[PDB]
Amino acid sequence: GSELESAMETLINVFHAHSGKEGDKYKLSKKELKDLLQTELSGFLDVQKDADAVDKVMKELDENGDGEVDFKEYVVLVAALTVACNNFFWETS
Amino acid sequence: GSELESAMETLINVFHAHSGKEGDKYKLSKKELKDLLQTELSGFLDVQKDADAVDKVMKELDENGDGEVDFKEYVVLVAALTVACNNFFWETS
Amino acid sequence: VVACFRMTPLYNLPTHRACNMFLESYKASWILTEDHSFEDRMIDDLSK
Ligand SMILES: [Ca+2]
Ligand SMILES: [Ca+2]
Ligand SMILES: [Ca+2]
Ligand SMILES: [Ca+2]
Repeated sequence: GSELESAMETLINVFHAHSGKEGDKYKLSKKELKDLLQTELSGFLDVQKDADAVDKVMKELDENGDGEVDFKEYVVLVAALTVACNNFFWETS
Repeated sequence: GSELESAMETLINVFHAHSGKEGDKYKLSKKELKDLLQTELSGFLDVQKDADAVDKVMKELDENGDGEVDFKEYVVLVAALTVACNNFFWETS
Repeated sequence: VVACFRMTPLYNLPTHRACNMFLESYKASWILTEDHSFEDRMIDDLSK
């Protein structure tokens, strides 16, 4: 019915809440994104070791060259991470 | 957080549901895709109401031209649009 | 995985920009490496 809408609105709540507390209320700055990911995923992320890796991934993820991660870009990347997790599921054997 | 993880999990659940609904292995035929769409997003989305849109979306989703959709394509584009809707809502409407 | 999601592909690049860099690369490797020794011939011919 509206379960994908539920998932999408949960996504919105989470990343907006993680943006606001740390920086500009809406978009995803570098520090916002770093703490956000820390909040988001544990036991799977390899970016935890270095925040400079977060910085450079932010630099790429900001092909627009503004230093702030757009919502569309972030959602497409986390969709690629869904891709990676499904690949993980298949790799399991 | 783990809630966002569960959001990806919900995406995967809904995908595999209609990938096997018509038995299309793990990939959405035109019919599976249509039924999927009007199931997950009742309202803002239209497939039955807009069959020409369904056909154009068949071509656009299937840039490869296979006519079937795997996880990467729709996750990217559908996530982008469905999240950007509310971003526009906040911005202006 | 995010290290490669960028993927910065060459095949998507516009033709003119790709050609402009191809000329640079070709000049840098092939033409520059190519070795021609004409000094001896030129000096002998001029001296004669
Ligand atoms: Ca922000
Ligand atoms: Ca950006
Ligand atoms: Ca299928
Ligand atoms: Ca396709």
